[PDB]
Parts: sequence; structure tokens; C-alpha cells
Amino acid sequence: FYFEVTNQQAQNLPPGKQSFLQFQTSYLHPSGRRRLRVTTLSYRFAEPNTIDVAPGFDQEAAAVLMTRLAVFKTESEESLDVLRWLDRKLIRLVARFADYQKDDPSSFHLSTEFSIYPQFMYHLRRSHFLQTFNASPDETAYYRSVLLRASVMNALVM
Amino acid sequence: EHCLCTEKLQELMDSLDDNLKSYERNVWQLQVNVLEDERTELQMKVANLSERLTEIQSKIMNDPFLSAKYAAAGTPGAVPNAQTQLREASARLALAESVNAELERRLAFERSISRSWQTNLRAMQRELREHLASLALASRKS
Amino acid sequence: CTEKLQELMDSLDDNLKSYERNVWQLQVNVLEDERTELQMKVANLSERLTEIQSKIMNPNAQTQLREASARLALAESVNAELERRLAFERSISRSWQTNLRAMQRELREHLASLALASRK
Amino acid sequence: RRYGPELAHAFSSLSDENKYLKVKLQSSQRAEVRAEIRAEQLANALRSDEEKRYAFGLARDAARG
Amino acid sequence: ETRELARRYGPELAHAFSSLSDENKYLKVKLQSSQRAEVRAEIRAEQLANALRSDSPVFRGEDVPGPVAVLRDNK
Amino acid sequence: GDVAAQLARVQRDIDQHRGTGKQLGLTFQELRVSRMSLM
Amino acid sequence: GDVAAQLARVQRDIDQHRGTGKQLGLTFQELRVSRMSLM
Amino acid sequence: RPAQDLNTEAAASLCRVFGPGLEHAEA
Amino acid sequence: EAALRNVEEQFLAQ
Amino acid sequence: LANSFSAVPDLAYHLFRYELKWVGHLPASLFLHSSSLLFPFLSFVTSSKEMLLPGDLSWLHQVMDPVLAAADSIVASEHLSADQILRETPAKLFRPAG
Repeated sequence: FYFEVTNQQAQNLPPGKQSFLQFQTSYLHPSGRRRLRVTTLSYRFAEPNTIDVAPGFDQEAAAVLMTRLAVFKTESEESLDVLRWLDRKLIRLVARFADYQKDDPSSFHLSTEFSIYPQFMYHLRRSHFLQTFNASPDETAYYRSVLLRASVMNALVM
Repeated sequence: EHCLCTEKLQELMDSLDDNLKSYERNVWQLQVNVLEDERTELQMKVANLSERLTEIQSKIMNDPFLSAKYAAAGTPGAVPNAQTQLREASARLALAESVNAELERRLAFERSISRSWQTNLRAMQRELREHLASLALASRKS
Repeated sequence: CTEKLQELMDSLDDNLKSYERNVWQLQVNVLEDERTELQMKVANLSERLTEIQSKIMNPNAQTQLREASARLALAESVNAELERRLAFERSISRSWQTNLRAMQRELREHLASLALASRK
Repeated sequence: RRYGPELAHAFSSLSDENKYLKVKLQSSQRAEVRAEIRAEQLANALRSDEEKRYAFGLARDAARG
Repeated sequence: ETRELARRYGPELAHAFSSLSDENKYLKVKLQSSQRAEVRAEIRAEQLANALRSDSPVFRGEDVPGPVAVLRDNK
Repeated sequence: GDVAAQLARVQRDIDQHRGTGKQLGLTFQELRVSRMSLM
Repeated sequence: GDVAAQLARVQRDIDQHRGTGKQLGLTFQELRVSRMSLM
Repeated sequence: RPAQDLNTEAAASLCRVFGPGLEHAEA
Repeated sequence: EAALRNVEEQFLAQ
Repeated sequence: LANSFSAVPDLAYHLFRYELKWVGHLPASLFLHSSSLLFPFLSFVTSSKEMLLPGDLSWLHQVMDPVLAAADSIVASEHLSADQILRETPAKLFRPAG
């Protein structure tokens, strides 16, 4: 599930807003009972002392989110602009949040949250989910069908 | 050099005023605030420890027979007799486990001091970098 | 923008030569000193508790000295390593003003090279 | 150079500037808290407006359902 | 500049010109710290009041006046 | 007795720094509460 | 040896206590002007 | 017969003595 | 003290 | 209600202790300004129509009226205009009256 944060003013937030979200799944179990499982979430977010959005990042979940969006976008348009767009997503995450002085590549450093993530894009740009060659059309379609239904720890291995 | 610096020096001032002085407010306050939590919890653990050592202390020795158990003690003589040094190593054992608890509560609460000087300071490097480099980019325009 | 850059210098110089971090370090130190004394008040009330609790209370003797004092050596090993951890936690926490003021130095001279060029 | 009467004309101008800076800081401290109270009162007013607006449109969603 | 007048006219007159110039800079920089708060609060109020418009609780109008002074034949 | 005068000078200056310090914190706290009262 | 060198360098530390004495007199005036406006 | 609980008495110092006659009398 | 450098300071403080 | 039962000594004692306990963490010079029920309480007790006994009004008159008329006299003597009073610092003008 993807979301966008509208919030056209910075001061819309309730006091120390914990950003509530609820999911309601209404499934059916083979015992003969219709089931409604509901889960709720709360993420305290974005107080004016700056950084907080970035320490909460985890390099593994957003890597899979970028993979699923890239696979859908190769289904809609051609692959070459998907690689250009997705590499643009790397270079704008790094050029913001990396530890550097401008025009001085030797001072580069990366935080522990923002460190394994560029390797997850090196192997994603090299994995069969993005290029279609060296693979039959059924060999590629078997990978994309499994990938869209996979747990987050069941996906970085892919 | 009135070279339209004004719209980009002002938005450097906006960042340097609401963040430079104000982050220093909130993290000095955070450092102090958990250290009154030091004062309260240290005073509570003095309170119940002195309450135990005013309870069993009165109980044992305001009555004569159990007081005379200490008057015997493990005796004020040498040759520990293979019993009252099992006593003594156990006394050093509870002495070591008590300060082990005090240093570990010290340890985890020293992390609340230390794990705030990585992050909010870093974004001050970050957004002072974007505003400063945009200032240099606009300076090389006219 | 030459008079705007002059109050770049003045606004930063307030945060450099203000003795306001100096007063609140006196604030945190005065509550540091009393609390090490209060931790001593924990210590000797604890050892006098354990001296009297192990007083009353009630395998072989030669084997039940062994887990007693090997856990003395194990308690010796855990508080030796934990002290080395806490001393490292002092050195990272005493990086407070060593490099926040290094931020304020580097920001001041990089904006002073701009001010010198504008003055030229 | 500066000798005699020009020292007194110097001290008169700095003493005048000290009084001038005291009374304009007096007015500007009233002005900044006037502006922050206004900005906070609009902030609470708009927050209550978006609270009622989102709750009204979502009440329309439950009305259709 | 408190070295030439520190000599001749005396050390004590140097202590008068000092901490008067230093006060004039201290009062100026804390006046400018409030004038930049005027700009930041006014742009914030103007931006956020546009979102109301797209019976306000505030006064907006004129203040009860206070002291406004001018320099003695300088500007 | 030059050394004796130097230690005596920093006897009464460290104590004076403590006095001017803890009361500077009183005025700094006074400035924020005066801002909140005018708020 | 130990006393002389370690002492003469802490009046280098003492030299800024006139700085915090000066800044205390300035925060008196800022408190005065804010109390001026509160009334 | 559930139980008994307690009984509290008036202190002295905390008692109130408000009244119009405490400062004035009429003939 | 706090350096009564006006003509109003020796009035209001005294 | 406190004047009806003449419990004003009781209400004044407990309003003072409750206000000062609340603002006690704030500094001493602004105990009256940073509070909320302290200044409106004394303002209503000693400066309202239904509280102030008329003999106290005549006392507040006689201590203030030479002072206020001396302030009026320094306006008329040096011809201070209406907008000059409320643009200039009140301390510079009304120094003899103070």
C-alpha cells in the first residue's frame, strides 16, 4: 500500500501527531466462520527538530517497495526509462542524505540506515526482474508473479 | 554587491534561527530531564533500601533472643570452621550483584544521554549544506 | 547584500561568545555531583542490607564454595567490561561542544571569506 | 583627530543610540509576540477547520455506504 | 579604538566608551533578532491565512500605540 | 610570597565565577519567563 | 615544576571570567528592557 | 456486620472561623 | 549593578 | 460569595497559597505576572464597585489627586499635545509628577 502526504501547511498537525492508520481485512476461514481481522498503527512523526524522517528509514523495506514499483512500471512502459528513473531515485536519496562536503568525494560516509540500500539497487539493476534478456518470457514472468507476493524478509534474497 | 542575495540569505537566516539556537534548547533540555529521572529513581531506591534496613534491623534485635543470634554472630574468632566463610563469600556475592544492578541501570540510562548526538545534529549539517551550496550557485550567476 | 552578511556575523557571534552553555554545564554538574553521592548512599545501604539478610537466612561444602566464588569471578568480569563500556559512553557524550563549536567555526569562516570578498 | 569637544559629541551620539535601541527593542518585542499570537490563533483556527472538513466529507462517505 | 583615548585622556574614559559601544552592538543584534522574527511570523501568517480564504478569531487592525523615538539630528 | 598571592586570587575568583554563573542562569531563566508572561 | 606550569595556564582560563561578568551585565539590560515592555 | 473502618477528628489549626461577628458587633 | 546610562535610569531605579 | 459570608480572609489565604504553589517553579520576580488568578483577585477585591467600601475610595483619592493634578499641570505648562503624550516615553515627560 502506497500513500502520499498532502499536508499543505506545516502546522496542520495535531499536538505531537501520531499519524493513525487502520487496516480491515474481511476474509473467510475454512472452519465455517467469516473473519474480520483489524490492525492499527501509530507513527509519531516530524517534530521541528530536524532529521526524524530519516532515522526511521529501513533499507530493506523501501528497497522492496522500489522493486515492486519498478516491476509495475516495466509492465506499463519500456525498461530503459525505468532504469533511468529508478537510478534517479538512488542518486537523489544519496545526494540528500549522504555525509559529504560538496565537490569532495573523499569525505563520503553513510549512516547505518542509509548504507546497505545502494547495494540493494546494484543487485536489483542486475536481477532478472528488471532486464528481460538471458531469460525466456516464462522465466521472467515466473519471477515477477512470485515477487509481488512475498514477505519483506522473503524478498531481499530475491 | 546587491546582486539579489537577499532572497537566499534570508532563507538561510530562517533556517539558522529556528534550528541552530532551538535544537540546542531541546537536547540540553533532554539531557537534563532524564537526569532528574536519575534523581527520582535514585531517591526511591534509597527510600526502599533504607526501609528494608529499618525494618529487619529493628525486627532482629528489639527482641532479645534473635538479638543474641547476632551476639553469637559467626563469633569474633578466627578459623572460619568451614561454615562462616560460606557466609562471607555469599556476602561479597550479594555485594557484587547489587553494584552490578546499579552499574547496568547506569549503563542503559547513559544511552539516553548518548543516543541523541547522532541525528538531530546531522540534519543541521544537511540543511545548512543545501542552503549554503545554493548560495554559492546563485553567487556564480552575476 | 553587504549589510545582510554583516548580521550573518553578528547572529553567529551571539551563539559563539555566549556563556549560556557554560551556565547549564554548571547546572548538569551540580546534579551530577550530588547524585554520585546519592549512588554512594545506595551502595553502603545495600551492602549493609546484604550483610544482615545473609545473616539470618537459615551438597558438600567443598563444591558449594565453587559456584559461590566462580560467580565472584564472573561478577568481576561483567563489571570490568561494563565499566569499559561506560567510559566509552563518557567519551562520546563529551563530544558535545567539541564539534558543535567546530560547526560554528567552519560556518563562520566560510561566511567570512564571503564577507572579505564583498568588502574587497 | 578626536580631541576635546569631539569626544563629548561622540559620547552624546552613542548615549543617544543606546536610548534609541532600548525603545525600539521595547516596541519590537511587543510586535513579535503580537505577530506570533496572531500566527498561532490562525493556526488553531485552520486546524479546527480541516478537522471539521475532513470529518464532514468522510461522513458523506459513510452516508453513501 | 579604545587605545588612543586609553592613553592621554585616561584609562577610566576608555572603560566608558567600552561597554557602551559593546552595549550598542548587543542591543542591535537582539533588535535584529526580533526584526527577523517579525518577517518570519508575518510570512507565516500571510501564507496560512490564504489557506483559510481558499469571522476570523484575530483582531487584525491597529495597535494601542507606544513609544517611538528618533535620533537627535542624525538621520 | 608571590605563589601565595596567586592561589589566593583564584580562591576568590573561582567562588566569584560560581556566583556570577548561578545567577546568570537566574537571569536567563528570567528572560524566558518574561517572554511567556508577555505572551 | 608541577605547581608553576599547571597554575600559570589556568589564569588563561580565568581571563574569560571577565567575559562572563561582562555578558551578565548585558543580560541585566535585556531583562530590564523586557520588564520595561511587560509593564 | 461488614466491618469497621476508622474515625478521624478535627485537627484545630485547619478549622475555619469565618463569620460576620468575628470583626463587628451590634449594640 | 546594571549600569544606569540614561537620565531615566537614575530616576526609575533610585 | 466570600463577602456575603465574610470568608475573605479564608479565600485570600488559600488563593495565595494555591497560586504561588503553581508558579513556584517560575522565578520570584514574576510571581504576580506569570500567575492567572492572583492579579484578577486583588484587582476585584480592592478596585471594584461592589467590593470597595466608600471610605477607602476617599483615601485612594487623596493620595493620588495631588499627583495626577501635578501631571496635568506639567501638560498645560509646557503645552504637551495629545499625540505627544502617547508617542513619547512617559518617564521623560512626567518626571516631577513621579
